[PDB]
Amino acid sequence: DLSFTGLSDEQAQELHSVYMSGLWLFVTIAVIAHIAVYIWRPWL
Amino acid sequence: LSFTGLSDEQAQELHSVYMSGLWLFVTIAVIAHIAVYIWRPWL
Amino acid sequence: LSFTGLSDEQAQELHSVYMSGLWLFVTIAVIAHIAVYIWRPWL
Amino acid sequence: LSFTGLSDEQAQELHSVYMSGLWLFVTIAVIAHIAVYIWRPWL
Amino acid sequence: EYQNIFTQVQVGGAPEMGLVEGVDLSNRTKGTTNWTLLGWFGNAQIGPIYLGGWGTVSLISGVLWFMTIGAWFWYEAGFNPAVFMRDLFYLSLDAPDAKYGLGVPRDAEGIMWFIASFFMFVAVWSWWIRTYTRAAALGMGKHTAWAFLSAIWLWMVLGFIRPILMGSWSEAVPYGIFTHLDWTNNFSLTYGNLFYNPFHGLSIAFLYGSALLFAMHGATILAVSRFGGDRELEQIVDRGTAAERAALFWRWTMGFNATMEGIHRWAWWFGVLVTLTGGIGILLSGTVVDNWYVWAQVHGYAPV
Amino acid sequence: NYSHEPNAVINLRVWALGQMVWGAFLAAVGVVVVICLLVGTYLAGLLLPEQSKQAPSPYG
Amino acid sequence: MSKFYKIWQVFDPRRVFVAQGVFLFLLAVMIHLILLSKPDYNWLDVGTAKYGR
Amino acid sequence: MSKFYKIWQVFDPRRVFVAQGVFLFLLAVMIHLILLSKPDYNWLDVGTAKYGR
Amino acid sequence: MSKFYKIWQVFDPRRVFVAQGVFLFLLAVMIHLILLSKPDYNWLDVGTAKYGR
Amino acid sequence: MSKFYKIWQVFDPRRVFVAQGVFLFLLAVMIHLILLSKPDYNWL
Amino acid sequence: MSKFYKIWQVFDPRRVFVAQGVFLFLLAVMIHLILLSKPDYNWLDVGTAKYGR
Amino acid sequence: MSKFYKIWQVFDPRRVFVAQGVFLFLLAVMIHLILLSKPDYNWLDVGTAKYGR
Amino acid sequence: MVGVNFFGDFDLASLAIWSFWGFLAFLIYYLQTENMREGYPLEMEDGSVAPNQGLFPVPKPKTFKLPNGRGEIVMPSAENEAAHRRNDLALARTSVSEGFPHAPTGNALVDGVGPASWVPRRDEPELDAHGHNKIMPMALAKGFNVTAGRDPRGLPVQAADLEVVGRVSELWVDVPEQMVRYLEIDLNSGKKRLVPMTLAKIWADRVRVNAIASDSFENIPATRSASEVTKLEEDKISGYVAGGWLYDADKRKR
Amino acid sequence: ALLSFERKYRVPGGTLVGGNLFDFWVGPFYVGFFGVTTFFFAALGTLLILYGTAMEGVWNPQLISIEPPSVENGLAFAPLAEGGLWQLITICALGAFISWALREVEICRKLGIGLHIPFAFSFAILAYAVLVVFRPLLMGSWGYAFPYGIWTHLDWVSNTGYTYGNFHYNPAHMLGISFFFTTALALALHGALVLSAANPEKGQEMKTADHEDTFFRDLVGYSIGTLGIHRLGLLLALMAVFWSAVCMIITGTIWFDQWSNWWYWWVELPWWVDIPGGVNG
Ligand SMILES: CCCCCCCCCCCCCCCCCC(=O)OC[C@H](COP(=O)([O-])OCC(O)COP(=O)([O-])OC[C@@H](COC(=O)CCCCCCCCCCCCCCCCC)OC(=O)CCCCCCCCCCCCCCCCC)OC(=O)CCCCCCCCCCCCCCCCC
Ligand code: BCL
Ligand SMILES: COC(C)(C)C/C=C/C(C)=C/C=C/C(C)=C/C=C/C(C)=C/C=C/C=C(C)/C=C/C=C(\C)CC/C=C(\C)CCC=C(C)C
Ligand SMILES: COC(C)(C)C/C=C/C(C)=C/C=C/C(C)=C/C=C/C(C)=C/C=C/C=C(C)/C=C/C=C(\C)CC/C=C(\C)CCC=C(C)C
Ligand SMILES: COC(C)(C)C/C=C/C(C)=C/C=C/C(C)=C/C=C/C(C)=C/C=C/C=C(C)/C=C/C=C(\C)CC/C=C(\C)CCC=C(C)C
Ligand SMILES: COC(C)(C)C/C=C/C(C)=C/C=C/C(C)=C/C=C/C(C)=C/C=C\C=C(C)\C=C\C=C(/C)CC/C=C(\C)CCC=C(C)C
Ligand SMILES: [Fe+2]
Repeated sequence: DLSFTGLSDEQAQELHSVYMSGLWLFVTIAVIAHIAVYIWRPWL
Repeated sequence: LSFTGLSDEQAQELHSVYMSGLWLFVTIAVIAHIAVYIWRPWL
Repeated sequence: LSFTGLSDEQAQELHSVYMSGLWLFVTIAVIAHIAVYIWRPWL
Repeated sequence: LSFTGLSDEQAQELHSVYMSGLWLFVTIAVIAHIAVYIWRPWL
Repeated sequence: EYQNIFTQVQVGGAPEMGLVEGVDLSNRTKGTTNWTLLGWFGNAQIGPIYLGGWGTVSLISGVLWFMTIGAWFWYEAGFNPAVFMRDLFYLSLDAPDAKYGLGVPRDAEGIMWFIASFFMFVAVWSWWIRTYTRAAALGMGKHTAWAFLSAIWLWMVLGFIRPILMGSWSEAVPYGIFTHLDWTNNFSLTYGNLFYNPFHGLSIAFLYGSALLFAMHGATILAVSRFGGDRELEQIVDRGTAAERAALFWRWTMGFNATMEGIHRWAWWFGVLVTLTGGIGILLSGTVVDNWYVWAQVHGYAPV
Repeated sequence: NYSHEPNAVINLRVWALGQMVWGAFLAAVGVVVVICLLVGTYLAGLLLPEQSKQAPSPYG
Repeated sequence: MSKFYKIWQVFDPRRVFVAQGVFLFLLAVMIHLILLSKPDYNWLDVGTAKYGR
Repeated sequence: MSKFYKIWQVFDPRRVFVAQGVFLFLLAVMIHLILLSKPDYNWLDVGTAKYGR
Repeated sequence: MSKFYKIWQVFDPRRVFVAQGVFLFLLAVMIHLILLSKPDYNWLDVGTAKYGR
Repeated sequence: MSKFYKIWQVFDPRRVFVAQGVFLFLLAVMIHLILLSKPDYNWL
Repeated sequence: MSKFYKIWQVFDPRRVFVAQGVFLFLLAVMIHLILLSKPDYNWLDVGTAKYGR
Repeated sequence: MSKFYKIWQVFDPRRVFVAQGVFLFLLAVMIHLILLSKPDYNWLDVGTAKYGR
Repeated sequence: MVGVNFFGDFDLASLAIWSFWGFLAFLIYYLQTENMREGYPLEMEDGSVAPNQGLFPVPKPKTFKLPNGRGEIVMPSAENEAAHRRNDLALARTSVSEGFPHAPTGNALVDGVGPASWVPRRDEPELDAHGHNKIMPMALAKGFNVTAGRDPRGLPVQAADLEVVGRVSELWVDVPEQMVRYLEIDLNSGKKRLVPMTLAKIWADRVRVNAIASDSFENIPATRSASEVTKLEEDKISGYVAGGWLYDADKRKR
Repeated sequence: ALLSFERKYRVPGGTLVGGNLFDFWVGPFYVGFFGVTTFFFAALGTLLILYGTAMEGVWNPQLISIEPPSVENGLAFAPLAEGGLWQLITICALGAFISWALREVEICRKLGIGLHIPFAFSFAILAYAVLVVFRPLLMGSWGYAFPYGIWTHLDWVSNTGYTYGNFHYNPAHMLGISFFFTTALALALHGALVLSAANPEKGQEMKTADHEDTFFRDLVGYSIGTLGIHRLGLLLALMAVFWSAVCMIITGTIWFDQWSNWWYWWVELPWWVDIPGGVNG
C-alpha cells in the first residue's frame, strides 16, 4: 500500500534480502578481524 | 486528521515496525550496559 | 474557534495522547529521581 | 526496478568483468603485502 | 563570459538633476559633470549636491576642525614645510594631560584638542540630522540615520562618554595618523588583551560578517544581473527569476535563503552591530573591567 | 577494421579499464599540481634571507 | 484545567512537538553537565572512587 | 499510550528517521569520547594496563 | 523485524547507499586514527619496536 | 551474495568506474605518504 | 479587572503564549543560577555537607 | 485629567503595551540587581546571617 | 563599578553579554521570518502543501503601495504567489521519491524550464518616478549620446557556434540610470530580437554571445512593441539567453 | 522541502564531475560529488577536533584547542598527539572549503547564474592557506601557523603581531583595515537606502532607484548606481583580503624587524633629515 518510493512489498523484500546478504558479509569480515586483533592485542 | 497523508492503519503498521526496531535497539543496548556494569561499574 | 482549523474532537483527542505521553515521561523521571535519592540524596 | 537503464543480463556481464578485475587487484595486493611482511613486518 | 565588472559601453544624456518630493530646490545646485573614469565602474555623473543649513553647519565646523589640527601640526613642526611633510604622520594634536582631569585644559595643546573636538561634535551631529532630513524630504525611511547613529555611538564612547566615566580627557583619542594607532595599542595593553573583550570579539565577528555578506550579495547580484537582479526594488514587488535563482542558490548551498528585501535587513544589522558592540565593549573597559584576560580566566574562556 | 574486437567481454573489459585509469590520471594530475605548488613554495623560501627560518615562535 | 485541549486549537502540533523536544533534550544535557561539573555528583568519578579504581 | 502511532499522522517518517539517526550517532560518539577522556573508563588505556603493555 | 523491508518503501536506495558508504568509510578512518593516536595500538610503531627496527 | 549485480541497475557504471579509479589512487598515495613519513617504513 | 479578557482583543494569543513561555523559562533559569551561586542556597553543596559525602 | 483617555487615540495600544512590558521588566530586573549588589540589601546574604548558616 | 559582582561572578559585563545573546536570538527570529515573505508555503514535487512548513512561522502580511497607481501588493499573500506561478510545465519526474530532479520533456529554452526559466512578472513595463518607461531605445531617449566606449551599433553578432547571425541596430538604455541594458539585433532572418548587454561582450570588430548558438537566435521571444519592453518579456528573453550556457553547450566551440 | 518555485529549476545538469551519480538533493541541500567530499572532510575534521580535546580531557568549547606541531618539528608530519591532528584537520578543512566552492560552481551552472560567488570565496581560501600552508613553508615550519581554538588563535594573532612590534605600521595591513571599514560602511548604507525606499514614511508610496540616486547625490554629490555599489562592495572585500594575505606573506619572510622602522625611509631622505624641528629632530 504505502510507498513513498514506488517499490511494492515484492521489490522491497528482494532488495532487502540482498542488502542483508551484503551486511552479514561485511559483519563476518569485521568479526573475524576483531577476533584476530583480540588475539594479537586484547583491549578488555 | 492527518498532516502527512497517512490513515490510521498505515500509521499503526508503521508504528509496529518502528516499535520492533526500537525494542531491538534497546535490547542490544541493555545487553551492552550489562556487560559493562560487569566489567567496570559506574555506580 | 480555531487559529489552526482543528475541531474540538480532534483536539480533545490530541490532548489525550499528549497527556498520556507526558505522564509516561513524568513516571520514568520519578522512578529515576527516586533511585538517585536513594543512592545519593541532595536534600 | 532499473534506475540506470540496465537489465539483469547486462548487469551480470558487467559484474563478471568488474569482479574479474577485483580478484586480480586483491591477488596483486596480497602478493605485495606478503613481500612487505618479508621486508618490514608490522605484526 | 562577461562578468559585468567594468562597463563596456557608456551612454549619457542631460543630467538627472533630481526628484522634487518636498526638497527645497533653491538649496540645490544646478551644475553637473561627467568623468568617464568612473563610468567604467559606476555612474559618471558627479551630480548636484544639496547645500542646506545643516550641511553648512557641518562644513564650517569640520573645516575649522581640520584646519585647527593643521595649525597645531605647523606649530609642532617649527613652521618648516619640510618638517611638516616629513613628520606629517608622526605629528599629533595629543590629548590633554591627566592633571586637568575633566576640567578645561590649562595648556595650549589641550585646549586646541578640546576645541577641535567641539567642532567635530557639531559636524557629526549636523551631518546625522542632514541624513534624517534628506530622507524625510524625499519621503524615504530613516534607516540611514539609525545606522549612522551606531557609528556615532562608538565615536562618542571614545571621545566624550568613556572619559567622563573615567574622569580624564586623557583617555580620549589623539588626532594623528600614527598616534591614534598607538592609542589603540596602549588601550589594549593597559586593559588586559582586548581580544578577550567578548564585545570586541562580537564587533569583529560582525565586521568579518559584513565583508562576507557584501561579497556574497554583490557576487550574487552580479551573477543574476543577466536577469536584471540589479533592479531590486522591482524584484521585491514584482518577483522574477533573478530573485528565485539567488534564493535557490543559497538554499541548495546552505539550506536557508533570504528575499530581495530581507538580505537588505541582514546587511543593516551586520553593519551597525559592529559599532554597537564596540561602544559597549569600550565602555566596559576600565569602568567595569580593569583587565580582560583575568575576567576570561574567571569566566571560563581563558585557562588558569 | 583494425580496432575491431569480436568478443563482447573483451570490449567491456578494455572500456572499464580506460574509465578507471582516466580517473586515476585525474587524481594524479591533482596530486602533482599540489606537489609542485608546495615544493615551489619551499624552494622560493630557500631564496629568502636566513632570518626567515630564525623567527621566534608564537607558541601556537 | 478541563479545556486545556484548546492549546491545540491555538497552536500547531508540529512546531510545538519539535520545539519542546529540543527543549527537553537541551535541558537534560544542561542538568547532566551541571552534575558532572561537581565532584560530588559525578557518577563516573564517584564510581572510580568507590570501586577503588 | 494506545494512540502513539498517530504521531505519523503528524510528522513525516523520512525526516523523523534521518533526524533520529543523526541524533543517535552523535549521542553515541559523544558518550564514547566522554569515557575516552576519563582514563578510568578508557578501555584502550585499561587494556594496556591490565595486560601490561 | 519481519517487516523491516518497508524501509525501502520510505527511502530510496541511491541516497541511502551514498550515505552508507560515506558514513562507514568516515567511521573506519576515524577509528584507525584513534588507534594510531595511542603510542600503543599503533601497529606500525609496535612492530617497529618488537622487531627492534 | 549472488544478486549483487543489481548495483549497476542503481548507479551508472561509467561514473562508478572513474570514481573507483580516483578513490583507489588516492588511497594508495595516502598510505604511501603515511609510510614514507615513518623512518622505519620509509624506503628512500 | 473582569474586563481583562479584552487584552486578547489587542494581542495575538499565539505571540503572547510563546513570549510568556520564553520569559518564564529564562527567568526561572536565571533565578536558579543566582541560587547555585550563593554557597548557602546551592542545594548540592548543602547536601554534600549534610550527608557527609 | 479625566480626558487623559485620548492617549489611546494618539498611540497604538499594542505598541504601548509591549514597550511597557519591556520597560518595566528591565527596570525591575535592574532594581533588584542594584539592591543585590550591596550586601546590606542582599536579602539572601542577610538571611544566611539571620539564621547563622 | 570594578569588582562589583551582583551575584557570583556576574557583573555589568556578564549582564550585557547575556542581554546581547537574547537580543540576538530575537533578531535571528526577526530576520529569518522576514525572509519568508516570498516562497512560502512549502510545496512538494506534486504541487501540494507539505507538513514541514519550517520551524519559523510565516509572518503577518505587510503592504507595498506602488508608485504610478500600480496598486497595493501584499506579502505574504496568495495573489502574489499565484500570479508568479508557472503552469503547463514541461517537466517529467525522474523518480517517485523526492529530492531527485525533473527532466525537461521538450525544448527547454522554449518550454521555459531550468536555467531558461522565467517568471510571470506583470506585462506592464518598468517605470521611473515620472512614470515614463525606464527602458527606451536610444533614439527615443532624447539627448542620449554615447559618451565613451565602443559604439557597438553595426557590429556583427558572433554566436556560440562561432557563426554570425546579424548586426546590432539600436541600444536600449536605462535612462534614469544612464546605462545600456539590452542591445537589439537586425537578424539575417529579417527579424529584430533583443539580447542583454550583460550576456554580450563587445569586441573591437564584433559582439560575441557565447551563451547560445545560431539556431536559437531566431526562436527568441519577441516584443509586442518596438519602443518599450515589459518585465515579462525581459524575464523570458533573459532566461532564454542564459539557458544556453547549459542547453546549447554541445554546440559551443572554442 | 520545496519552495513554491523550486521545481522548474530542479532539472538535471550543471555538474563538473560525476553525472547522474550524485545529481540529487537531501532536504534543501544539493549534493554532488563535491557535496559528498565536503561532508566527509568536514565531519572527519570535526570528530578529530573532538578526539583531540578528548585526549586532552578538555570539554569546554571555548577552552578546546588543537595546536600545530612545535617549530622544531619543522615541516615533517608529527604524532597525532603533538601536531598530527592539527595537520589532518587542516587537510580536511582545505578539502572541505575547495569542495564547497566547486559545489557552488555546480549550482551556479545548474541555475544558470555567474561564478562570482565561488571566486569571492577563493580569496578567503587563499588567505587561510597563506596562513597555514604558504607562510610556514617559506618560514620553514608548520608551527608558525594558527591553532584551532576559539580563544587561542587570538593569542597567536597577538604574539605574531607583537613579534614585529605594533603590526599597525604594516601598510598592507593599513589597506586591509581601510577596505574592511569601507566595506562595513557601504553595506550599512546600501541596506539602509534600500529599506528606506521600500519601507518609507507611513502613508507614502514605495520609492524607486531614482530616489536613491537623488538622496545620495543630495548628501554627498555622487551616486554610484545600483550595480556599482554591488561591484564596489565586492571589490572592497576582495582587495581587503588581498591586502591582508599580502600583509602576512611578507611579515616574517621579507621583513624581520619592527614595522615602524619602515616609515623611517621618508624621514631619512637626505634633504629633510638633519633639519632640526618636529618629531624627528
Ligand atoms: C535581562 C535582559 C534580557 C534580554 C533582553 C532582550 C529583550 C529583547 C526585546 C526585543 C528587541 C528587538 C529589537 C530589534 C527589532 C528591530 C527590527 C528591525 O530591523 O526593524 C524593526 C522596525 C523597522 O521599521 P521599518 O521596516 O524600517 O519601517 C518603519 C517605517 O515605516 C519607516 O522607518 P522610519 O524611517 O520611520 O524608522 C526606521 C526605524 C524604525 O525605528 C524607529 O524609527 C525608531 C528606532 C530607534 C531610534 C532611537 C529611539 C529614539 C531615542 C534614542 C535615544 C538615543 C540617545 C542619544 C541622543 C539622541 C539621538 C537621537 O527602522 C529600524 O530599523 C529601527 C530599529 C533601530 C534600532 C536601533 C539602531 C540604532 C542604535 C545604535 C546604538 C545607540 C544606542 C546605544 C545602545 C546601547 C546602550 C547600552 O521597527 C520596529 O519594529 C519598531 C522599532 C523598534 C524600536 C527600538 C527598539 C529596539 C532597539 C534595540 C537596539 C539594540 C539595543 C542593544 C541590545 C542590548 C545590548 C546590551
Ligand atoms: C592592538 C590593539 C587591539 C585592538 C584595539 C582596538 C580598540 C581600542 C578598538 C578596537 C575596535 C575594533 N577593532 Mg581592533 N584591536 C585589536 C585587534 C583587532 C583585530 C585583529 C584581527 O586582531 C580586528 C580585525 C579588529 C577589529 C576591530 C573592529 C571590529 C573594531 C572597530 C570597528 C570600526 O568600525 O572602527 C572604526 C569606527 C569608527 C571610529 C566610527 C567613527 C565614525 C565617525 C562618524 C567618523 C567621523 C568622520 C570624520 C568627520 C572624518 C571625515 C572624513 C571626510 C568627510 C572624508 N581589531 C588589537 C588586539 N580595536 C574598536 C571597538 O569597537 O573596540 C571594542 C576600538 O575602539
Ligand atoms: C568516537 O567514538 C568512537 C568512534 C570511538 C566509538 C563509536 C563508534 C560508533 C558510534 C560506531 C557506529 C557504527 C555503526 C552504527 C555501524 C553500522 C554499520 C552498518 C549498519 C553497516 C551496514 C552495512 C551494509 C552493507 C555493507 C551493505 C552492502 C550491500 C551491498 C554491497 C549490496 C546491495 C545490493 C543491492 C541493493 C542491489 C539491489 C538493488 C536494486 C535497486 C534492485
Ligand atoms: C539553572 O537552571 C537549572 C536547570 C539548574 C534549574 C532550572 C530548570 C528549569 C527552568 C526547568 C524547567 C523545566 C520545564 C519547564 C519543563 C517542562 C516540561 C514539559 C512541559 C514536558 C513535556 C513533555 C511532553 C511529552 C514527552 C509528550 C509526548 C507526547 C507523545 C509521545 C504523544 C504523541 C502525540 C501525538 C501522536 C499527537 C496526536 C495527533 C493526532 C493528529 C491525533
Ligand atoms: C550531558 O549529556 C549526557 C550525554 C552526559 C547525558 C544525557 C544524555 C541524553 C540526554 C540522552 C538522550 C537520549 C535519547 C533521548 C535517546 C532516544 C533514543 C531513541 C528514541 C531511539 C530510537 C530508535 C529507533 C529505531 C532504531 C527504529 C528503527 C526502525 C526501523 C529500522 C524500521 C523503520 C520503519 C519502517 C520500515 C516502517 C515503514 C512502513 C511503511 C508502511 C512505509
Ligand atoms: C596643509 O596644512 C594646512 C594647515 C593648510 C591644513 C592641514 C590640515 C591637516 C594636516 C589636518 C589633519 C588632520 C588629522 C590628521 C586628523 C585626524 C583625526 C583622527 C585620526 C581622529 C581619530 C579619532 C578621533 C576621535 C574618536 C575623536 C572624538 C571626539 C569627540 C567625540 C568629541 C566629543 C567632545 C569633546 C571631546 C568635548 C567637547 C564637547 C562639547 C559639548 C563642547
Ligand atoms: Fe542590494
